[PDB]
Amino acid sequence: IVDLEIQSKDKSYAWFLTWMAKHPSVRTNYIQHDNGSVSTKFSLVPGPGNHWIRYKGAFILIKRERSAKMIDIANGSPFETVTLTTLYRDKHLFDDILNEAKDIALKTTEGKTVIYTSFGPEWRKFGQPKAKRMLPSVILDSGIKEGILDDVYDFMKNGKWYSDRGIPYRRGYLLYGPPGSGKTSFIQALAGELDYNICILNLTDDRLNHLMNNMPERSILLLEDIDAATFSGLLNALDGVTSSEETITFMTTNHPEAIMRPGRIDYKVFVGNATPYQVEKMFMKFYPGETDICKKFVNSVKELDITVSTAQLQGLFVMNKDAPHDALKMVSSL
Amino acid sequence: IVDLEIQSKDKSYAWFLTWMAKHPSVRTNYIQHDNGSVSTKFSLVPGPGNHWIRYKGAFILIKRERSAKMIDIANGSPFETVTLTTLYRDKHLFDDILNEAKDIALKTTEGKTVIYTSFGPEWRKFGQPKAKRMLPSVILDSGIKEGILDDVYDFMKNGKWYSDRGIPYRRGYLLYGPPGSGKTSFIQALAGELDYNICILNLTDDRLNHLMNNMPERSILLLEDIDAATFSGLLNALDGVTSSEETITFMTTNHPEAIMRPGRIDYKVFVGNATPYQVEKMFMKFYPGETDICKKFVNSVKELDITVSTAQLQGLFVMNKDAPHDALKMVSSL
Repeated sequence: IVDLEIQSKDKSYAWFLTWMAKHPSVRTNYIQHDNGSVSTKFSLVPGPGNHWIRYKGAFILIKRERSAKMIDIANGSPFETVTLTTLYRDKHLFDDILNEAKDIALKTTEGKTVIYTSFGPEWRKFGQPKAKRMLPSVILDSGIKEGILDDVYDFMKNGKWYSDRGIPYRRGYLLYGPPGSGKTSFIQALAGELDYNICILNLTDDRLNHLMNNMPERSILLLEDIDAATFSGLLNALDGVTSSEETITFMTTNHPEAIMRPGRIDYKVFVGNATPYQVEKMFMKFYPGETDICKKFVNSVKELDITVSTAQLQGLFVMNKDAPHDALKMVSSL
Repeated sequence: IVDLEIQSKDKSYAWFLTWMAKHPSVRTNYIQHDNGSVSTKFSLVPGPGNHWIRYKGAFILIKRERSAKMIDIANGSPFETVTLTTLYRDKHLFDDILNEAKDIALKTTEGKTVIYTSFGPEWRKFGQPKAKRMLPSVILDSGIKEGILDDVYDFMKNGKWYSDRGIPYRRGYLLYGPPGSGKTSFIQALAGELDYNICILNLTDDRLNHLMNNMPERSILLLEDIDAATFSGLLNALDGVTSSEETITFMTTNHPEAIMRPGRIDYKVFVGNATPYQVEKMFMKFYPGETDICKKFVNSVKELDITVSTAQLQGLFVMNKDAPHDALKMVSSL
């Protein structure tokens, strides 16, 4: 016989039980009332006893066991273990099977960009997981959406070039413009693209360096409102940021008035007020189709426009949802 | 044979023992004296030994077991387990049975809107469970009770519309009016309608954001007395409130004198002093029937009325309970 031990600590433990449940174990009853309110309750049923399965003509024997003495502290439950056991020659099938199961599990599970935050000189989770912001969803000027999504895509591929030269492998960015132009939305959409986690930090200088040094894995630092500052300490800690991998640090400011040297900020781009392209693309995002109205909106917004910003468009477009005709006369007056 | 393990940790453990007690286990003696005072005492009787039952001609065998070594910390008792065991072919009946039992349990158990509150930068329970406030019980102006119970009912159904556009899935409300108009009563009745929990918070700005971010599941935030304020920090934290689901934030003020932009407050309605419809509906709520007196009250309250409010009506209606004739002359003078 052969063995394959998957212990209850591994992340591929719940995945495998989910797979074997659906093979032709948690059981969760879930009642939705007349309201959207939900009454749901889950119960497990993985017997300390062995079962059988037939995957591709194998007759795999599976046991699941609990320890009568040991207690896990990660989940507060005794230590469990699933043991597959089959024909000896085809033990190598097990990995294949689990890989398939893992893939079918990972296809459904879509991530969510956790946001860490500062809690003194230590990063704590904050704001139980958000949802992916879906880069097509953010609409900014014509060329800026691609001028950055390819600089980063090169910076994620130039490890050898930066390593062999002996310079640190990091990069900064400076999104600057008027308040309400869609900077933060774009940063979150980009982090969702690379499924990293935004360790947000808004502006003490001595612990700022500790915060810079101690970032979780697969993160994208964000520095809000850099025009509010300790400056020498800021430059010192910003130059002394290191990692085993990329260290991206976006920076947003409402008015950016030495810092522009490489190693520090080196890609500066100006996201500003709305353009006749941005308004058209937002109008087509809200109202699929209906091309005729778009122009009838644009030539209307060509007049009485001073600080027309995309937050204003979002507000004046959500209040007249599923009704462009109301928007035609409402937004034109604001 | 088959098995079905329900362990003592699951919420469907007490439910099942309650069901099997009433099948044709806690035993609680309960003595009410001549006073309303109560002497009550409960004792359990679930033997570590197996029993039998006949549900629909099945002869189900049930064991209940205690662990001689392990101690649960949630209830301070050893770890218990109920094991049903019957004919092998009809193992699938067990789930059906438990579902029926759960439903018959949930029909009787009526919830109670727990109120969380602020304890520094962390939400603690407060005020051991209240009772449902029963929306018909709160009486406000003619159209305002439905103009909000349908906006929310749409906002609970527009997840895809708000998600696909890439905007956060939250919404604010601004109930404004004179003190004593019945705002808080309506908010509690509405939360009881959606069986959520009011994480009440009355007005420090840095921890307000932490409080906003960390809300329990299935909650409805409430911000009392917003006309008392850090303002820029208020707007900043209010725009940076996120969740995995809806984030409703009602706001009450006694005198509401930039905030009205969508994403922030977007549904404003004015609940004010008493109307000749409100007084009639309160009078009919207190005194079922007796239509003749209603008009004889209304034309009486048409005179000498300045700041007639529903709290005043509640006070002057409860002091003459089961006696409208006393109210006719008492309330008319206040």
